[PDB]
Amino acid sequence: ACTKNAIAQTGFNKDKYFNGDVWYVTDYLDLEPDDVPKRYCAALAAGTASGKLKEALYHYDPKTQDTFYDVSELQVESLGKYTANFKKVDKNGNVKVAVTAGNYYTFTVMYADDSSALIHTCLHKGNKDLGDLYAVLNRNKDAAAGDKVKSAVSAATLEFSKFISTKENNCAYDNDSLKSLLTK
Ligand code: HEM
Ligand SMILES: O=N[O-]
Ligand SMILES: O=N[O-]
Repeated sequence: ACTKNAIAQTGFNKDKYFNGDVWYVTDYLDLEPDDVPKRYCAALAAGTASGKLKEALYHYDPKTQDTFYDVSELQVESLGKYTANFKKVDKNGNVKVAVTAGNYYTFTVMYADDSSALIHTCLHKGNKDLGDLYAVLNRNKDAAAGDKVKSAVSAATLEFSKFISTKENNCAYDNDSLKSLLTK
């Protein structure tokens, strides 16, 4: 179960973050890791489409090859804090699992600038028991975390050395699909 009420960035710039571009997860901190963790790569695009805030997600396990995409409409709870109902889709946006009430994540942008961000998410999926996940994002997929986002990790009272890097996974990403999914 999740335990954190993450605080959104003061002065969060929604239009800059939700600009239609891709964010790559470069490091993450799962507060309830499995006995045996599945080391996934992940990326998202976040944008507005025809007036609706949207996110498209990509997950890829470079060992098992499990790969899935999702599209969500976000609903605003406060500045920088959203509730997202997801539908699983193929890369083209065709629906594989429809939206349903128990399947949603919260998302909070704790820090962002033009190139980097720190987010919190709490995933709810059916009768699964899932915990908090923090992620460091970058606009460039293998960028090492710079000083601004690492300071934000500290200011959240987290220890960056606890985070797991995705940078030495042989991660590959379909960034064109993520962009086009925003409309689906
Ligand atoms: C590298 C960081 C991440 C890792 C290691 C990771 C890992 C996973 C795993 C293992 C699952 C499968 C859960 C299950 O069904 O048992 C999953 C599902 C999911 N994750 Fe992540 N995740 C990451 C980042 C994210 C982010 C940043 C978001 C939100 C923006 C997110 C949203 C979701 C959603 C919505 C599902 C369910 C999708 C579906 O069933 O259609 N994940 N994640
Ligand atoms: O990756 N199985 O939807
Ligand atoms: O673990 N992905 O929310």
